[PDB]
Amino acid sequence: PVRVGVVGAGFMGGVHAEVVAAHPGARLEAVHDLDPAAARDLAERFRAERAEPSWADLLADPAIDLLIITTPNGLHHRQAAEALRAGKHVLVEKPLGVTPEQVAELVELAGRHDRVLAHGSNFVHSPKFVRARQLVADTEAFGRPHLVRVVFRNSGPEAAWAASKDLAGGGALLDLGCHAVELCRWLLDGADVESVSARLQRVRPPALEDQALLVMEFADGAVGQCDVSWVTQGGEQVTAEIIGTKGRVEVDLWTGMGLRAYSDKGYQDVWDPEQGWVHPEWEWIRASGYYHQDGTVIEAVGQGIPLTHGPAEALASARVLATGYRSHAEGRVLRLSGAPV
Amino acid sequence: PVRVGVVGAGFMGGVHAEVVAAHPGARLEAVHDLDPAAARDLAERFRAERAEPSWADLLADPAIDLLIITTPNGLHHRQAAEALRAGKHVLVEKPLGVTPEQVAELVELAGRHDRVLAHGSNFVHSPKFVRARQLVADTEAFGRPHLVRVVFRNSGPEAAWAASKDLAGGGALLDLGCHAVELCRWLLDGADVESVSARLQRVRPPALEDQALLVMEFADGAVGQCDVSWVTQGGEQVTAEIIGTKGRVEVDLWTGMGLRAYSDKGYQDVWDPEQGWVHPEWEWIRASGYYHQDGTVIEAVGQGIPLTHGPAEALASARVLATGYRSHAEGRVLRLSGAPV
Amino acid sequence: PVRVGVVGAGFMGGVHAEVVAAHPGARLEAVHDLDPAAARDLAERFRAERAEPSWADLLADPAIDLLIITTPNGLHHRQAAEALRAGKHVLVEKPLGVTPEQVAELVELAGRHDRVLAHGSNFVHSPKFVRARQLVADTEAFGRPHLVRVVFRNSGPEAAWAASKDLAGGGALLDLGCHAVELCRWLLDGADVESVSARLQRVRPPALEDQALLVMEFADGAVGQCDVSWVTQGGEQVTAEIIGTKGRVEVDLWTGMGLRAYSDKGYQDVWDPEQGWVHPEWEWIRASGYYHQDGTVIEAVGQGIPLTHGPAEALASARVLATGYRSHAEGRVLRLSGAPV
Amino acid sequence: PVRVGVVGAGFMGGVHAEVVAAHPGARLEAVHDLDPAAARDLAERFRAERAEPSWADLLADPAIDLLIITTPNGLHHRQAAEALRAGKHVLVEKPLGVTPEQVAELVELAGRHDRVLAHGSNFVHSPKFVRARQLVADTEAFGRPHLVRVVFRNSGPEAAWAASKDLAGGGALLDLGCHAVELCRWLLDGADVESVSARLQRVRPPALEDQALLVMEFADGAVGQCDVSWVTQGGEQVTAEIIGTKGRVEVDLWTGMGLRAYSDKGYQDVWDPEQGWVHPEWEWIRASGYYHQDGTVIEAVGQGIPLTHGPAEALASARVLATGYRSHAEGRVLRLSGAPV
Ligand SMILES: NC(=O)c1ccc[n+]([C@@H]2O[C@H](COP(=O)([O-])OP(=O)(O)OC[C@H]3O[C@@H](n4cnc5c(N)ncnc54)[C@H](O)[C@@H]3O)[C@@H](O)[C@H]2O)c1
Ligand SMILES: NC(=O)c1ccc[n+]([C@@H]2O[C@H](COP(=O)([O-])OP(=O)(O)OC[C@H]3O[C@@H](n4cnc5c(N)ncnc54)[C@H](O)[C@@H]3O)[C@@H](O)[C@H]2O)c1
Ligand SMILES: NC(=O)c1ccc[n+]([C@@H]2O[C@H](COP(=O)([O-])OP(=O)(O)OC[C@H]3O[C@@H](n4cnc5c(N)ncnc54)[C@H](O)[C@@H]3O)[C@@H](O)[C@H]2O)c1
Ligand SMILES: NC(=O)c1ccc[n+]([C@@H]2O[C@H](COP(=O)([O-])OP(=O)(O)OC[C@H]3O[C@@H](n4cnc5c(N)ncnc54)[C@H](O)[C@@H]3O)[C@@H](O)[C@H]2O)c1
Repeated sequence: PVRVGVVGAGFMGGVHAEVVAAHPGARLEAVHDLDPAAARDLAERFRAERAEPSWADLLADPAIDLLIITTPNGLHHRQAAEALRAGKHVLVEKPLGVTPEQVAELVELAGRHDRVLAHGSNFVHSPKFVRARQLVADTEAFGRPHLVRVVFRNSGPEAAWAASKDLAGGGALLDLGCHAVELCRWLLDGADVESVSARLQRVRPPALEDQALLVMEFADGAVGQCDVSWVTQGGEQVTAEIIGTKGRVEVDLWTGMGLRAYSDKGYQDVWDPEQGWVHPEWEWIRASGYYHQDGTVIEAVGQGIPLTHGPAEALASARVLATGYRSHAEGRVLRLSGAPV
Repeated sequence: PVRVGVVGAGFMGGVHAEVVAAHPGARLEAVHDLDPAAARDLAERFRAERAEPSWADLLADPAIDLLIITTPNGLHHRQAAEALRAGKHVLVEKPLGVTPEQVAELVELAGRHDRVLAHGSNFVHSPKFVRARQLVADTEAFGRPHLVRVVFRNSGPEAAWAASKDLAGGGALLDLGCHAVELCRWLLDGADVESVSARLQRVRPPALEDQALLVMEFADGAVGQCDVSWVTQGGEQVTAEIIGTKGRVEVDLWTGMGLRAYSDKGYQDVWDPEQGWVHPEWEWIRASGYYHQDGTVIEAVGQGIPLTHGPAEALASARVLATGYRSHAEGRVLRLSGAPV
Repeated sequence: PVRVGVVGAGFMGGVHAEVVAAHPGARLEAVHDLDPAAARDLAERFRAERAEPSWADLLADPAIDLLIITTPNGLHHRQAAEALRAGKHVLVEKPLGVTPEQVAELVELAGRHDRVLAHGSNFVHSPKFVRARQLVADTEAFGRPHLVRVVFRNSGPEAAWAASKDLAGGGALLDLGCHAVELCRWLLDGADVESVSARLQRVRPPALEDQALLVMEFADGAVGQCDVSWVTQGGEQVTAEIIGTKGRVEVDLWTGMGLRAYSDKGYQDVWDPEQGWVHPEWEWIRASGYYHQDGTVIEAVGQGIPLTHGPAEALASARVLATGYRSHAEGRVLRLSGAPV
Repeated sequence: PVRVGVVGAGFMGGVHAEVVAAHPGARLEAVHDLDPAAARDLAERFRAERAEPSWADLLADPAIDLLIITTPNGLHHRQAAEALRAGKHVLVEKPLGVTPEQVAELVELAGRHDRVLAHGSNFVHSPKFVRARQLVADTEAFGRPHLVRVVFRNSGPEAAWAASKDLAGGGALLDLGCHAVELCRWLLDGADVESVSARLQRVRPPALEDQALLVMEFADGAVGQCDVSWVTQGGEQVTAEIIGTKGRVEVDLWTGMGLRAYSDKGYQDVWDPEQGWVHPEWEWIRASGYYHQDGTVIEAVGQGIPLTHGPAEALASARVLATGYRSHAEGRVLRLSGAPV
């Protein structure tokens, strides 16, 4: 039985807490957060063994097998490192690291300590995305993939820390792009990136990029687009399309639920938009990959099953983003080495 | 651990076998089928303890706690009765009975033997339908429901037995209407039916009805429509709409998955239509309510938790259908007693 | 050049005025309305020769070739009769008459005076509905039609007169049903109605029906449904579906425009809902059949071309509704003669 | 009455012939084509005054006021020049020119001869796109536009000439991009482009690009994407999305018609895909902008009304594409001058 501690009790701490609570092969042992009231809140919502106000004490506890790190991005590196060094397995919310060396160093460290290190690329475990990838891999029907596009848009992060280079490590390209990139590669069966191009925008007044377009050229000839935004109203969008020589497939997470509803007021449990026509959500957490992701990690820690999607894939997406940032600066298409095509 | 035997190893035996095999609180003990090779095959797909070629022996086994009956409708009454008399809990695939007296007799019987009797109204446990119901019950946003419509259409049953009055008990009105009716009433919080009206059609040449419309007048003033068909091409449809004084809720099961795909050929894993634009499916079993339904039954047997949706609800739908059949024959709107409004 | 006068300057007077103004083969000569300020308004918006405050004077004018009657339903009979007797051709907004004898009498009268009498069954001239009918008539692809359903729903008429039996002649069944029925028959190439069944509802507090379901059985075996409502929020709905032995076709007028838009505020020229996700409209008038309808009438008056869709079709739909009203009262399925099937 | 000659009697000659034949303010005088049987055939479909086998004779005819040039792109420059020099007004199908100097030279020329020169940017006159633009220009609802994306994809041109650099002038970027670019700029009220970035692909084996992405940075801060493909199956796509600080607008031409249909066979009048679920089309020519475009040109020639959208706009799009081609070659983001940002 896999004994889990959740580091950081904000939005994603809550998502992971729910999943763990529900997983028969695991137990929610601890909730930690710099703000101890937020940790208590959550230990209670999900019947965690305790709320741990102390980081040192959390790491020292020999009962905890696995930590899930859902703190701001700037902190991932330091805490994942500390947690591995304390002998705990770690799942870190994306971005696993704010730079490729940070990621490389964590992967290296996990090995030293013979630990499972996983990252929060949930959409790659989303049952509907998994299905989508099967269909593109159906060569008779689909042919050779030549285009993949992933769109991730919302009205921006609300936590202050996401506004700071020091705390967030990056703007919308890192927050959302990391996922879009990870998905583009995964959808094409781990395609090798040969070049990267990107432009960034600051749409909102004063600074981190709110909107970005990143484009990858892959070995097989295909091209991948990542279009992400902090600055799009009317509801979170997560979509993808893959186009081949013979087929197409299209995936829609938040408006592909099969539910529409209308009211003047707003419906009790329907985030946003509240009013008029909305697309209520059902099993959002499952649909998004979290149950499956966490289950994989739990099965990995519990019975040394290898991860289907490992932190090497985080290193690749980090290199892509780093190269994307540099491409924007220089106004050029670059190879992963930083060199101008 | 709830020890389960699956009676009838066709299509739905397989669906239920899967769900049981995955449920940590249950074990798939036996698979029975008049055709023993079909039972062997399924015991193997899903690692059942054994294939039981004998019905008497199955009933006599004190190891089996619960039977799931997935045989043709004509056989439900007799086998559920026999199984209850042998002291086994029973989940019967809908229609629970081919007439209201058949249903009544089974409910009575289960009480006599202090047994859990459940029926296969899966859509009522479908997470997206559950969500839909919450929204209609949100009186501030939705207001008073005045119209509910459920549509169930396909290109007709593939098994020969579905062509026979003795084996099927009925045509499309019983095969599909049962579900549509059950949903209408459940979506309106168990609304009482005061009248019923129906017309049936025989679209295909020679006989059981292959298309039907049934309309219910409810106590609170609302009207429910059930539109079902065996004779609709281009893919199974299951949709629902609820309309209130203030709101609307629309639900779409088979084309509310958020996946579209196109090929000339057809995609290896995609039932039908095969070619051109299709709407592939993800977790169809979960989406349809089966994991949740069966979980409720397993929790009901395992720790005497009352069923959220019991066989009383099957008696009501049976009365509605019986009344529907009679209404068509007489050309009139009827009360549940058979009397002409 | 066809010289036109528009009787009644409310909503539909405005629609017809626009169409006429734009038609190269016609001229907008006069606008009449009991309220002369409303007539002046409209003569001005669309550059009509004059506003005519007097009905007697309007009828007497030898310049006017054609009147378009867009007054409340109770008045159609009397004014169409007066206008025909004055030698003017007439297009009457639906319902052409509030009863079948009223319709029969007008058709008879038009003949006496050798006049073109047309009615406002615009959707039957809607280019997208026309296309839909071609596809159903494509026997190789579609097969034999066995089901047709037309849905017409909105949040109800806003003019007071629509609340009065004397002024409106009927509730939602007559206001909306007339169209739905007309469309069902037309979509199936003028199918003969063998029976009719209907239930009506009063959803809003005190009285005319706000919501109705009417069902037709046709000669060829097909069944038609008309589902109409004054009591549906979130935006006017006009949809249709036809299902055959081999095909299906689905038609969507107001959310089949290919435009979505989102705002908090509301967008200047986007009726309703105003706020959140909306489906703006483009060329609504054309899309709805009015340009084509009126053009047919103009071509009929201008160069004695026969009408593609005549006022005989209004007599049939009147008989259907009359029989629908009676069916509801008696609780039975009826033949067009009033006789109980 | 504006007397028109249609140069080139292929697909688009036919589209334009139809529109002209229907326009009360114009007459279809002549059809010319190097292939005189193709010209005869079209003169007949649409009741043209004559088929003109000779180009010199066509230009010399003082009866012809306006030529519509629907020949392959390579020929536009030479024939528009010759036609202007002969004193004829000209509408040239896009691309107006195969390079900016070609376009510039034509604009210059038309001024010299006091002639109306228009180009075939039809989507810019598409009523549904016009509507879309109003909505984005609704600053209260929409805010400041920061992203515009136009997608144009199909399975590639069917005429042989489109395979040749000399005859086509270019691949998919010029054939489709021209329209996508033109739309991006028009949707943002004629926005000034400050930089351009592009990658091209050759998906099909041996050469002209069959897929492209082009990205524009505009003066006001906004970013435009043009995604075009010759190598996308399952049906022509033409879509657009505009995103602002407060709103979004989405437009869909070919699957925003509100018609769906299904058959096994294929429906007699439904291009492609033929089989399974399709999206039949209604008034495709109107919906695409051609009636309105040609009407503007006819009103411009007939009564010297300035064009709402002139050939200056074609020079801008040409500069963008030229810059796009160069950007791909150099691997860099460029200014319109060719200089590296
Ligand atoms: N998978 C996804 O789709 C997704 C979605 C949103 C966010 N995220 C990622 O998840 C992580 C957390 O995001 P979130 O939106 O829940 O943020 P949040 O602001 O809602 O939660 C963060 C919490 O951590 C706390 N915290 C701050 N410093 C800390 C410290 N030193 N030790 C412990 N706790 C500390 C804060 O008080 C806050 O309660 C981020 O890395 C982000 O990139 C992922
Ligand atoms: N709720 C739903 O979603 C849903 C969907 C489909 C079917 N069903 C229901 O499930 C039931 C079975 O449907 P199916 O599609 O699986 O039929 P099927 O043809 O696939 O399977 C029937 C099986 O039962 C076996 N069988 C027949 N008579 C038997 C007997 N007397 N004893 C033991 N085994 C016997 C057959 O050999 C066959 O293997 C039906 O009652 C149907 O109404 C429900
Ligand atoms: N085709 C459609 O889809 C559609 C839609 C709405 C209404 N209609 C029909 O069109 C007709 C008019 O509907 P509307 O919504 O414009 O109503 P409206 O109330 O907007 O307009 C009616 C106008 O006629 C005037 N009027 C009243 N008595 C009159 C008289 N004796 N002489 C002249 N004018 C008089 C009123 O002052 C008002 O200005 C109705 O018959 C209705 O059934 C059709
Ligand atoms: N705006 C749009 O929506 C759109 C759509 C499709 C095509 N187009 C454009 O329209 C133009 C024609 O396209 P199409 O698809 O009709 O090509 P097509 O193959 O259908 O027609 C070309 C015709 O021109 C004739 N022709 C060739 N050379 C000629 C010459 N030198 N003089 C006279 N006639 C000649 C050919 O015999 C043929 O009949 C192209 O420039 C293309 O870019 C525009």
